[PDB]
Amino acid sequence: HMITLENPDIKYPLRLIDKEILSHDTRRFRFALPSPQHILGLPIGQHIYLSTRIDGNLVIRPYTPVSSDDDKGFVDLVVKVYFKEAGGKMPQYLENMNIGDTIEFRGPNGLLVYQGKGKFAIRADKKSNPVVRTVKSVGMIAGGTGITPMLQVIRAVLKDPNDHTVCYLLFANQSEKDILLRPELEELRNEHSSRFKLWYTVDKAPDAWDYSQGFVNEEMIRDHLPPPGEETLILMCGPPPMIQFACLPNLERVGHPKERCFTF
Amino acid sequence: HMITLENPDIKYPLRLIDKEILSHDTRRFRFALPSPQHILGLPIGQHIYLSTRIDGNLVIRPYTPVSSDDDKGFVDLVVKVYFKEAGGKMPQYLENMNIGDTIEFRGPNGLLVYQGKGKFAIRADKKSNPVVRTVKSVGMIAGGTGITPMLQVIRAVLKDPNDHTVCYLLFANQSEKDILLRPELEELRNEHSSRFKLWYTVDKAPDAWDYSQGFVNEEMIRDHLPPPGEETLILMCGPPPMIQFACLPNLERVGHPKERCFTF
Ligand SMILES: Cc1cc2nc3c(=O)[nH]c(=O)nc-3n(C[C@H](O)[C@H](O)[C@H](O)COP(=O)(O)OP(=O)(O)OC[C@@H]3O[C@@H](n4cnc5c(N)ncnc54)[C@H](O)[C@@H]3O)c2cc1C
Ligand SMILES: Cc1cc2nc3c(=O)[nH]c(=O)nc-3n(C[C@H](O)[C@H](O)[C@H](O)COP(=O)(O)OP(=O)(O)OC[C@H]3O[C@@H](n4cnc5c(N)ncnc54)[C@H](O)[C@@H]3O)c2cc1C
Repeated sequence: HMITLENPDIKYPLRLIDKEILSHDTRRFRFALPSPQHILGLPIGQHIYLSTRIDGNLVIRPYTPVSSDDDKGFVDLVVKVYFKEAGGKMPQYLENMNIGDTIEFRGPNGLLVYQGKGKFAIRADKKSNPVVRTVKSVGMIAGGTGITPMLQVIRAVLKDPNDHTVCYLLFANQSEKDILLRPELEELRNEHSSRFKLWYTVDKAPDAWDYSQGFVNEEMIRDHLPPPGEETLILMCGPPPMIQFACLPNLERVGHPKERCFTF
Repeated sequence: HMITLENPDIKYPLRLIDKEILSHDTRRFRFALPSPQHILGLPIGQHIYLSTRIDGNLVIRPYTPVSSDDDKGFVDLVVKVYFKEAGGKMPQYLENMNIGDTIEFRGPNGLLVYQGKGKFAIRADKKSNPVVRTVKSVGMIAGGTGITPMLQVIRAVLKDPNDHTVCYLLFANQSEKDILLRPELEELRNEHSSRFKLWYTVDKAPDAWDYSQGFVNEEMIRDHLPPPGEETLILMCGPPPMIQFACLPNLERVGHPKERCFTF
C-alpha cells in the first residue's frame, strides 16, 4: 500500500481536485493524494486534520473522509460550510479554494480505532495503549457532519461480510434537507438492514415525517440505539451542545456507562 | 527519511513552486515534494523523469536534479529550455508552467549508482545485478545540461570528506555564457581542488579564453580526464552527437575501454 499519511506529524499539502455541491451547505471536496496509487492510510475511527493559515492564524480542523483506504488517488471530504445565521473558517476556506489549490492534511488522529470484527481499540489519550474491547452493537449518535466518523465505521463494518457488528445510527440534523449523506446511509441501510439500523431525528420536521423530531433524547437513545451492556459501545459525534445536552445526560439516563461511550 | 520516490513506477505530480532564470536558456524549476520533510530519494547516479502529456502525447524526459537528498521539501531541476534554433517539449512545458502547476516525477532511474567511496554500481540493464567497481578517478564529460548527472556525482563525492575519489570534469558547452552552473562548479573546484578537476571547452570561445575550444577531442580527454585504467571510470552525459562523435571515438583513441565508460 502506498500510504499518504506516513507520518502523523507531517502536513501534506494535497491539491483540491474537485468540489461538488451535495446540499445547500455541504459539499464533497476531493483532494489528490500523492499519486493515483496512494491511499490515505486512515485507520477506521480516525480522522485527519486539514490545516492552513487563514487570515494569519493556523486553522486546523478535524475531518473524517467519506472516502476509505480502498480509494486510491484521492481523499474525499464531505464538509459542511456554514452560511450565516462559531467561524466555520476551514469550511469557508475550502469553499473558497480553487481547484489545484492545496491544503494540508495530517493524520491519522483519533483515540478510537475500529480494528474490525466488533473490536475497538480506544486510547485514554495519544500516549496510552488502547483498551481493546469487542462489542456486538455499536450505537452511533451523529449530529450533522458528525455523521462522517460514523459512516466511516459503518462502512468499515458493512464492507466486511464477516463483521457481525451491528451499527445503530441515530442521526440528528436540523431538518430533513440537512440529513447529510442520506442517500448513502439509506443505501447502506437498505443493503445491510441486519447490521445497520438507521434512525433520524431532525430539529424541524417536515409536515410529513416518519422519523423523530427534536434533539436526541432518552427515548431515541433507548429505542434506536442498542441497550447499555458489555457488548454495546455508543459512539458520538456532533456539536458540543448536542454531546453535552442531548447525548451525555440521556445516555446516562438510559444507562450507558461513560466507559462504553466514545465521542469523536 | 520521508522518501518521495517510494515507488519507481509511480508518477508523483509535484507542484512547481519556483521558476528561476539562470541564463538565457536555463532555469531552476523547483517543485515541492510531498511535504517539507520529504527528500526526493534519488541515489547518486540516478535521475528522475518528468512526464506529462504535451499536445496529446506523453512526454517523459530524464532530469538529474541539482538538489540532493539532503534537501528537504523540494526538488530543484536545472533545465535548459530550447529557444529559437531537439524538440525541447518538456523544457518548454516547464517554461510554460505556472507556479502551483504539477508535473509528474518518477524515479529513481539509471543504470549507474554511485555508492560512495569510489564505488560505482553499474547495471548492464534494469534487470541485471550491478557490477560494483571501485575507482579512484572519475572522468566526467558533460555537454551542457549533461552537467547535472555529473554535478550530482561530484557533489556526492565532495560532500563526503572521506571519499578519496577524484572527479575530473571536462565540461563542454556552446559558449562561455552557456557554461551551465559555472559558479557552482567553480566553487566546488575552488573548495575541493584536490578531488575536483574542472576544465571547460566551448564550441565558440570568447576573444579572451583560458580554456579549451571546440568539441571534446582526444587531447582534452587525455589531458583533462584521468588516464584509462582499472581505477578510472569515465562518465558521460551530453547530446548524442557529443557522445557519438566527440566522446566515444576519442575515448577509444585515448584508450578508455567501453567497460570503464558509462553514458548517462
Ligand atoms: C540521465 C539524464 C539526465 C538529464 N538531466 C537533465 C537536467 O537536469 N536538465 C536538463 O535540462 N537536461 C537534462 N538531460 C538532457 C541532457 O542533459 C541533454 O539532452 C543533453 O545531454 C545535453 O544538451 P544541451 O543542449 O545542453 O547541449 P549543448 O549545449 O548542445 O551542448 C553541449 C555540446 O556537447 C558537444 N556537442 C553538441 N552537439 C555536438 C555535435 N553535433 N557534435 C559533437 N559534439 C557536440 C559540444 O561540446 C557542446 O558544447 C538529461 C539527460 C539524461 C540522459
Ligand atoms: C473527529 C471529527 C471528525 C469530523 N469530520 C468532519 C467532516 O467530515 N466534515 C465536516 O464538515 N465536519 C467534520 N467535523 C465537524 C463535526 O462534524 C461538526 O463540528 C460537529 O459534530 C457538528 O456539526 P453540525 O453543524 O453539522 O451540527 P448542526 O447541523 O448544527 O447540527 C446538528 C445536530 O446535533 C444536535 N444539536 C445541535 N445544536 C444543539 C444544541 N444547542 N442542543 C442540543 N442538541 C443540539 C441536533 O440534533 C442537530 O440536528 C468533525 C469533527 C470531529 C471532532
